[PDB]
Amino acid sequence: VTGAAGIGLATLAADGSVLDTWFPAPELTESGTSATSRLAVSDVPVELAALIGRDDDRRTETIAVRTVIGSLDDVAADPYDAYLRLHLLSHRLVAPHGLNAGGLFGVLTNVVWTNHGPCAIDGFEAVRARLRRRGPVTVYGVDKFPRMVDYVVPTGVRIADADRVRLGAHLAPGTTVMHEGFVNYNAGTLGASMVEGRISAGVVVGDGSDVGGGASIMGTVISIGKRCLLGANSGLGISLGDDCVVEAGLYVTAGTRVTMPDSNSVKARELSGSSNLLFRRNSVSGAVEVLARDGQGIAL
Amino acid sequence: VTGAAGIGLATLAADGSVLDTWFPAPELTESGTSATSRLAVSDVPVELAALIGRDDDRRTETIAVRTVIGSLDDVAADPYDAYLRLHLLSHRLVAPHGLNAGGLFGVLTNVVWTNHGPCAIDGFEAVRARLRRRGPVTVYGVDKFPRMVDYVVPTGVRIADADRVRLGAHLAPGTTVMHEGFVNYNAGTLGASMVEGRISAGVVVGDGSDVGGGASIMGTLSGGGTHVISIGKRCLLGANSGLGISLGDDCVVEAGLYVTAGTRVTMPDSNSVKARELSGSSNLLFRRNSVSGAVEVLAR
Amino acid sequence: VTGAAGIGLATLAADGSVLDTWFPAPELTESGTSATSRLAVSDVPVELAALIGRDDDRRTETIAVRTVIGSLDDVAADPYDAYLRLHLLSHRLVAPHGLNAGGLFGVLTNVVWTNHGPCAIDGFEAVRARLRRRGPVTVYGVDKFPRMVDYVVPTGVRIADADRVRLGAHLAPGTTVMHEGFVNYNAGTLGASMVEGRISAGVVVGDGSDVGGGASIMGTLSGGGTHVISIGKRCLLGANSGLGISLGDDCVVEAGLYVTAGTRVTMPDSNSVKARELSGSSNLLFRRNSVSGAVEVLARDGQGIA
Ligand SMILES: [Mg+2]
Ligand SMILES: [Mg+2]
Ligand SMILES: [Mg+2]
Ligand SMILES: [Mg+2]
Ligand code: NA
Ligand code: NA
Repeated sequence: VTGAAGIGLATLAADGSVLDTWFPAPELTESGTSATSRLAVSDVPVELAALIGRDDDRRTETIAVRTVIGSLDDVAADPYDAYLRLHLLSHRLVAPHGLNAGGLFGVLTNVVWTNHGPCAIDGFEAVRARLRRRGPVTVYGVDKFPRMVDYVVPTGVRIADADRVRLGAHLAPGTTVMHEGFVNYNAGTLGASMVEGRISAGVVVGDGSDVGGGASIMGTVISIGKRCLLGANSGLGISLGDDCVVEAGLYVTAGTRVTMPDSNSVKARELSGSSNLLFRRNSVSGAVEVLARDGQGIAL
Repeated sequence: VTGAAGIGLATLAADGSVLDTWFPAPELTESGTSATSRLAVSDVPVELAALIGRDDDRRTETIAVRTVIGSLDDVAADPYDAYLRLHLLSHRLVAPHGLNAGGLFGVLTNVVWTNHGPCAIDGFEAVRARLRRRGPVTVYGVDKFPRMVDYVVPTGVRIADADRVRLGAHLAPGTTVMHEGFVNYNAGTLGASMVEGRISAGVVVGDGSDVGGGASIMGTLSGGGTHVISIGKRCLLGANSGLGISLGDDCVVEAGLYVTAGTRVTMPDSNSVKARELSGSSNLLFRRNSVSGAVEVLAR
Repeated sequence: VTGAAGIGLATLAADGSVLDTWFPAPELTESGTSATSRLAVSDVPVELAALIGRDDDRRTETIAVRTVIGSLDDVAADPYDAYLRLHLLSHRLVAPHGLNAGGLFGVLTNVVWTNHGPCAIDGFEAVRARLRRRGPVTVYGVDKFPRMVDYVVPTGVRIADADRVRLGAHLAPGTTVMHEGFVNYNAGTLGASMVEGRISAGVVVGDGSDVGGGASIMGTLSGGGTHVISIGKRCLLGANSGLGISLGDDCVVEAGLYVTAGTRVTMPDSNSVKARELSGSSNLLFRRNSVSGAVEVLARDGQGIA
């Protein structure tokens, strides 16, 4: 049983709700006891001490806390713990599915993410009018999950449009997310990958696999092995092992009947996790087909 | 016989062109006489008084006005009128097609939307170099329509990436627009919907209907153009699917399938018909036979 | 035998590496000798003189340079040369392929683009904490290519979501990029186009051609990927379609259809050919028969194919 801990800079709403927490240096620890406590003065790091304060226009406060998770298998029991979990994944300290990422939607506050920092939904229109005295008020989004890069930039990674990567995404070194790529929380790449399509929550893509432009990986839990290629505008509703290809523009769902080299057919889920597969739609017959790659024959 | 009115904060370009207008509290009124006037000092609300001024770098001014629309049936006469219209839609005071939204392209100014506020295209490169003395100059878009959330955040809504929702989008409570979702002006949801695909101008989606990742509603080459389409209640569009006809309630389009008005679909009886002949019907499942390649429709 | 030159405002990282360079007024010149120099005080334009400095929080410096390319056929020599090239394209002084755009990835620095300006990856987490004393730190992206519009807004153009157009995109007058549109460097439009899908590096779209929402031009598995494709004039790609061969003029690809170079297509004579064999032809309509599921190509003008 592994725990985790982190000193964080939390922003709270006027009613005390946790809007976010930024943890500069999260870490894994021995299993222990779940709790968030307000840091005493002498325990606030100097770089965070200058950041603590109250924003009278937003009606928020920023405070320095320490959050401990006694066990990463427990569900998050509050926003601080949820944020810590998401930082652990994004710092690559834990791989997707290495901690319990359940219930986070239920636990996290819906936030107005602005060029002035996090704001509550409550009284936002009045807050917008106050903040406008400072200059333009830009809302980047309204949601429970903020932009990963606004908490951590992981190394060895490119992200062409960082609006498309949620905090809690795990991007292994050599990974590039292009504009059309999207990576959800508790999801991402284990190695080097070109990501130009959508990686759903819980989806993991193995080393050297690429997701083509506008490809869709369904939540379902689905994963892709190593060296797979999803063609642009393709779709995947089953897991793939290694060395699989889904053709450009083909949506393969779990219930899609696929014809095999022996002319027999099976639902695609019967092939889930298999290697060396190439999925295509025949351009003469319209039929979804599966071919064996590299003289490897097909395993159900 | 329904009009509208609003006190707004307008930004004018160096030549007088209306770049935008922010109306904190638009309202429906009895039918009246269309006009925009400058507020006298004593009529500018207090929260707005502090936001009036002139920006010498941008060569703009910000002014307090009152815009009255005599009849929501009339076409927008000027950009203030047009802005007031789009705010009514996004405030949900009016539903899509609840007011005349024609002709906005011709009325609206093309604007450079920046982290320093709206700017004219004319002389923009000189303006950029002046603003750079304040800090980085970031252009969010160049277009006639700005980002909804920069005017109003409607309640009961999530928007993962607020670049994707034009001012004028109507998003009923319970609606979530995900990253791949997009909602144009005079379009949106009437109830609780998960939007992860594209809602074109004029398109309305009924309560309970979900739009899968990357779905296209009424996109290019979906059909002969004339009438806008709409989705009813409890519909489901699969990821990367497409729709060029109206659906009633309880319809499904399978993932990956584009049903255009001119797509020939085969019915349970073996008889085929063009999809437009089914436009607006309920309880329909559209799918592509993974075996014969044919587009079929089934009852659900 | 054409060169180019420009006065630029360059931002350097703490270790001296070039993060970016903004050239307000690039220009084409006779062929010459490539070099970037630091401008002398008297040669700094008044507008840029105000913008030179050192940021202690980011540990960067902004300096005024002059960059010259001796020949546009030469590969970029360094990042200043690289940014000059991308400016010439986005200023429409050079159309795509009008200059050597090879090798940029290798020459360009990977940059954290923030609401406080370009930053190095190195020491970024300490930079963030420092910058947060000024207010929120927003990272727009971590990439070797920044956003076009943050260098030049070309006239006659609309761009609904400017995160989706890389510096180096060429967008001719009358072009609109919608939210789902995307334009890469050394790529874009030659005339008036509605762009609601994705234009890859090196892809050129002819006057009056429209790219439907979600359309994929030259995307992953669209073709053996050795040569770039282009679209001629008055072509139309349906929403959610894909294209992996070049089209001539007056071609249409139906909504939702992916035409790859290796797709077999049935012609009107009932013969069939790989789509690559039609590459560059005019007056074609590609569709998948909704009854038979076969990919088919028709002539669009009453006048055949073969
Ligand atoms: Mg590796
Ligand atoms: Mg997209
Ligand atoms: Mg953005
Ligand atoms: Mg011709
Ligand atoms: Na964006
Ligand atoms: Na033209």
